[PDB]
Amino acid sequence: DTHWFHRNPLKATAPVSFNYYGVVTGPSASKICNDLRSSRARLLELFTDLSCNPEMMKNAADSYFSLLQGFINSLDESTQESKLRYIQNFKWTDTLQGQVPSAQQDAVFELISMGFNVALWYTKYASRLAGKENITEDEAKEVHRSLKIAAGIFKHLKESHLPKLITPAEKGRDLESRLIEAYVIQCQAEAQEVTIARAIELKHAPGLIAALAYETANFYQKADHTLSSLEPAYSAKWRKYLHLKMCFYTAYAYCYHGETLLASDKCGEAIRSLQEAEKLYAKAEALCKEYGETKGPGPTVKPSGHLFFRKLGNLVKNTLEKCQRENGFIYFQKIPTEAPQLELKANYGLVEPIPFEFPPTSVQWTPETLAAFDLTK
Amino acid sequence: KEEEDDDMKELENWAGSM
Repeated sequence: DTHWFHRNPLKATAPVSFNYYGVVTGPSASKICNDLRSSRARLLELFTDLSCNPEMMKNAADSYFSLLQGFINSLDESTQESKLRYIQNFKWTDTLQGQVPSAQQDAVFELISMGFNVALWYTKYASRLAGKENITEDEAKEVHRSLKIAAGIFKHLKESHLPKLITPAEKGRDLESRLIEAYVIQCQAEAQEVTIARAIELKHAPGLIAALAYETANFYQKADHTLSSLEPAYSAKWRKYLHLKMCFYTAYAYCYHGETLLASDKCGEAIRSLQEAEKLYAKAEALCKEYGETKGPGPTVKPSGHLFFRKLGNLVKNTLEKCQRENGFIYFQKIPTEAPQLELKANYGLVEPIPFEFPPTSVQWTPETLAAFDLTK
Repeated sequence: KEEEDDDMKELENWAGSM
């Protein structure tokens, strides 16, 4: 009833003053600068605040993004852009890059970078809930929702905003297309993990569970692959997590697939399926150790005992023994040589990311207030 | 047989809530 989600560190940024000195001339332009500065500061604080919930994040985030949106969007022409886009330099670290910062003087860069941190916050809020031994039903649902929210933010950043950046991200950086895509995919896989647990707890047909498990594994595999063109040094830890989870959930698939075969009086085949489940599980059991010995971003962990990791282990043995027992007095069936092949159905959509858009430009931005800027120095 | 389909809904509703 608990999950373990590897998390990379949050991004950090230089505090930004929004002080333009002689540029800004007027009470109104000054006020909007203070409101930007303070809304940003409050938002940044929430990322590390333990009392923060999804409501506060959205509330603080909207407050900032709506003000920040005045540096990006035109007030009238949808084909134009704020004259203020380049007024302010923003500086950010990157998820795989440690403390090595990167900077752009582009307000669009800030919007994507901060939004990316908002998305990560949601994945970290989810993973914190997923680790509570006492996690309740509502908390699990929130884990699922939060990951879907995160998926949608990352994706929105990628599709409609990333292409505005005049300096593309360097390989391995958070604002790059390939990396950001892996986060979307991982979120889906992680969120689908929660779904599977409910289906299992709720006693759903084994065909459904097996298929959902298999699709979950596939997502993890795609994420693993998506990152695979990165330098191995700083991706190695993360890819180990994804690959471990991939192997781990394939075992889940073989396990529940065995039930389907056994229920069909194909018990010989069922036994063979469970044997493959043991293998996949052992591979996962090996990979989860390498992760613990592999250096890279985030705290060190040694995945074996998670209530999730051990349950599949008990399920596999009991499900395997059940099959062979049936085989010994009932079926008397041969154990096939080759592992069974997996269905690969189309998407079930249970994993659809919740669409995200930034809020509209704050109504504090008016042509008069905007007029109180630049003036040319 | 057909049970698998019936169940599929119960998840869609659980997930399609929030």
